[PDB]
Amino acid sequence: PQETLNGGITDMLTELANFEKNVSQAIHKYNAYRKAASVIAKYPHKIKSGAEAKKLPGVGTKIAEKIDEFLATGKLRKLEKIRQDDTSSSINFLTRVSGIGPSAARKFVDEGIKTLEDLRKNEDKLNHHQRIGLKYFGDFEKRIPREEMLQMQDIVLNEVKKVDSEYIATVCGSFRRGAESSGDMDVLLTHPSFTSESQPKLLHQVVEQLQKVHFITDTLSKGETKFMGVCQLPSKNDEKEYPHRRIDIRLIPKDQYYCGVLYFTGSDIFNKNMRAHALEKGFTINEYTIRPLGVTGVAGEPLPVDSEKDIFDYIQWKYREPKDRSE
DNA sequence: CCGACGTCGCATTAGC
DNA sequence: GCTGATGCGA
DNA sequence: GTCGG
Ligand code: NA
Ligand code: NA
Repeated sequence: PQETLNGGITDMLTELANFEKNVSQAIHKYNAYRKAASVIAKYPHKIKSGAEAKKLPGVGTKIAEKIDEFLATGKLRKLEKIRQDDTSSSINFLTRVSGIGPSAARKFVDEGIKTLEDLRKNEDKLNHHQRIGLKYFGDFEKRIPREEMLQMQDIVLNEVKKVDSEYIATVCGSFRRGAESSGDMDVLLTHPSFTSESQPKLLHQVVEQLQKVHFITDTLSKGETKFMGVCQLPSKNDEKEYPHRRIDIRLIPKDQYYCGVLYFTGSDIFNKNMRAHALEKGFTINEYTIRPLGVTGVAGEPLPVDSEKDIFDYIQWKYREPKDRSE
């Protein structure tokens, strides 16, 4: 299934989704439109009617209506109107700044702050996160080619090992699945000395090292288990600079690591099926552990996990490579 | 018909 | 000050 | 907004 097949419908729903999240502050309506957008995006025929589309899981009466209006007129009256609305369109746009959500965007627009120019005119009213989001607004919306991800991984793995050779790091996300580009870099970190029953600087030391070699350029948030920040590859001599990229690093206990690696490798749809599989085998998987039920439904103790495949073994499924984890 | 819809670490601010 | 709720991103 | 108990 291609773009031109139902792109006008999926773009319509995605737009509606964004206005729900950012303007109406209705997070569940936001997800509902997206779920409709997703299932339609995968549908292998040019939709002829709203009724045809309503058969799909996630498409109800209201979206079937909108599809019927779109097909007949090439537009949606409500979407046209809200696009044209200065207040709403500005609130929606401002949320594209990292750190500016629906609430902060509303306040800015309430007091006349509506554009990037206005934001740059009013730094004093931005928190640390939002200034960074403003500074790298364009960079953060770019894709990351796999070649650059590999170069970034080279640096991360190298420096992590230099701090302590007993560290274990894994770049997860769609990168580990072999996607040809990424939205960011998600790093999962662990150490033999850090377990569930179980220093307060295991993560700090790694962040500090990546900063010393000037890979990590900025910090959005930093605690004892989770770092969120900005990084950049070294300029390849006299050539143009690389865009700044978003990078997350999390420290996970050794006994929860591969459950963490499994979850943050994805995809969402794969994860959902593997948690459905799964319960029907009498197990419950979260991002941290896998646990047995339990005849009356009571969750028992977390089972020991020493690899990804270990989780598969518990639930009667053969191990599937991240390359094959789209669903 | 009416509640669920993912969950949580971190930054920031509320109320006291 | 401290205790907790909220916003945000993922 | 959609699903389902
Ligand atoms: Na449906
Ligand atoms: Na934002």
